[PDB]
Amino acid sequence: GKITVFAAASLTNAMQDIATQFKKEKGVDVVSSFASSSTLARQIEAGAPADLFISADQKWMDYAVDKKAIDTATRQTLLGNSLVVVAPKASVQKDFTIDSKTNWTSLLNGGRLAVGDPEHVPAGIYAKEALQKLGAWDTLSPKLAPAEDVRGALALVERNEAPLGIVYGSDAVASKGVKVVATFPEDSHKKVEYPVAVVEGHNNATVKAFYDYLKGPQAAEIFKRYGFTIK
Ligand code: MOO
Repeated sequence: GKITVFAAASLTNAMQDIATQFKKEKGVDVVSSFASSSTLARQIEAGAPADLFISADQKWMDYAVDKKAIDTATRQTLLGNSLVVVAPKASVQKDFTIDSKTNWTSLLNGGRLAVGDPEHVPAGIYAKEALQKLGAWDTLSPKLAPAEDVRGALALVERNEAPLGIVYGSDAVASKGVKVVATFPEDSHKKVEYPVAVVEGHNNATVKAFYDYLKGPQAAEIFKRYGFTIK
C-alpha cells in the first residue's frame, strides 16, 4: 500500500531519507506532507487522510487528541531538539551568549528577527516563551519577521532577508547556508519534544510497520545525523 505521514516542517530532510530507506528495504511507498505542526493538526481534525502525525511540540498533539483524531495508545515522545539563533553563512556576525542582559537591538541593527509565527508554529511558541522569560519580548515583538513554519524562517536567513533567525538546532545541520551563532539555555523554554502517533482509524499492519521502523536503529541513525536527539 501507501503510507501518508504529516510531519512538522523541521522533519523535512530526515523524513525524506527515512522514507527512501523504508522503500528500499520494505517496498512500501511513504508520502510525507510537511508544514507547521499547527497546520497539520487542523488538517487532521478536518478529516485529511494522514496515517501518522509527528508534531514539533506536545501542544498540537494534545490538540489532535482532544478532537478524537488520534489512536492514543500509540502516542509516544520520539525526538528532542534544541532552540538556536542562526545567521547567514557569509555574515560577519560573531558568536554570542543569551542571557537576561543580551543586547538584541544592537545585534539586529535595523534588521528583523526571523521566527516561526509565534501565534501557532511550535518553533515560534518555544521562541516567544524563551524571549518572554529572558525579558526581551517587549523589545523584540515589533522587530519580528514571522513565517508559516520553521523552514520559512530558516529560508529568510539563508536568503539574507533577515540578519538572524530562531530555528531548531536540527535546521542548522540541514541548512547549507546558515551558521549557529547562539543557543538558548535549556531552562528558558519547555523542552523541545516531538510526539508521534497513529491517526485514529489508520492503525493497520502496514502503518504499524512504519511506526515501528521509526523507533528502530536505521531511523535513529538518520535522526541523529540531522541533529535530533533520540528519546
Ligand atoms: O512545526 Mo515546526 O517544525 O515548529 O515548523
